[PDB]
Amino acid sequence: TIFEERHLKYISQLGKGNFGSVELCRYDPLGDNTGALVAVKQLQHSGPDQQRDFQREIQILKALHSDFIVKYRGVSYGSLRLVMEYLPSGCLRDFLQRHRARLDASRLLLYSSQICKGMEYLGSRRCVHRDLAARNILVESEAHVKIADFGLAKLLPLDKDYYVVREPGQSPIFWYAPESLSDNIFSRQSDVWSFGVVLYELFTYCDKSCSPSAEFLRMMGCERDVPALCRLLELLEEGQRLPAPPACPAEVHELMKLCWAPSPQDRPSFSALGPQLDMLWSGSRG
Ligand SMILES: O=C1CCN(c2ncc(C(F)(F)F)c(C3=C(c4c[nH]c5ccccc45)C(=O)NC3=O)n2)CC1
Repeated sequence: TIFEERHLKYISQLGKGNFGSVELCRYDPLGDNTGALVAVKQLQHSGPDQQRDFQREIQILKALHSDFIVKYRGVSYGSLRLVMEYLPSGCLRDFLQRHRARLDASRLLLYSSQICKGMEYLGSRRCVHRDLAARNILVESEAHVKIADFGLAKLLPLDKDYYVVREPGQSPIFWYAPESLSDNIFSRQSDVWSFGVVLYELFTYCDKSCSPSAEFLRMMGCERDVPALCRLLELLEEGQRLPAPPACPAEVHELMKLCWAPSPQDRPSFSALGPQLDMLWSGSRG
């Protein structure tokens, strides 16, 4: 499923960040502005090692088939461009901030359940996302979200249930499991930890003032003579966690705290979380 680079007409820039250079394009082979809109990712000034990692990302997405994972469309020029379905409602983070006044707990629990199903499917494929965050969730419609941004995703080794990542660059440390922060260990259970942070983001409607980073930076205290990563590990080791968001049901906060168990094996699986989020979405008494 090769897309000709001359048929991809540039419309606008969706964004530029760690997730690459993403452009909204029209795939117009007839050349009449009739074609479908697509999201096109490229790595700008990308060396042969970065391009090899990109080819790997493309192959993960190509083999993924879920209604709760953004749909792979194709590749362009084998420099290399990844072609994805375009979701015009944007990221979940911005949608929650904008429609907060009319999104209730049941609607937040519906998104949580969909993310959890997508993550259960990802785990059955032995793939670790490594960057679950509201920013990396796309809105398909009012009642449908999809997991996006597979730039950090890894396929687990055939004989191991964890992946050790030795790569340069900055990490979103305030979304990361303690074993990821301390020893660069990633797994389906470190994805469960980040899912607990996604739950916290949903129930704060992604309010920037009480974001995971703003909360943890406040918890550290007034003293800043210790590097943040060392202070964050100390906080987590002594049992400090993000607080219960205002108006967050007590049972949703109980699921967050379980996702944030210090031991990866003590964290619930996406399989076990899903039916519990569905039950909470129903509004039924437990
Ligand atoms: O803010 C973010 C940044 C992380 N994120 C994301 N990262 C990468 C892609 C890519 F594969 F297209 F490159 C897409 C993606 C869009 C995007 C839709 N809106 C944006 C805005 C910015 C960047 C990418 C997209 C899409 O429609 N289909 C996709 O796969 N999304 C969710 C939005």
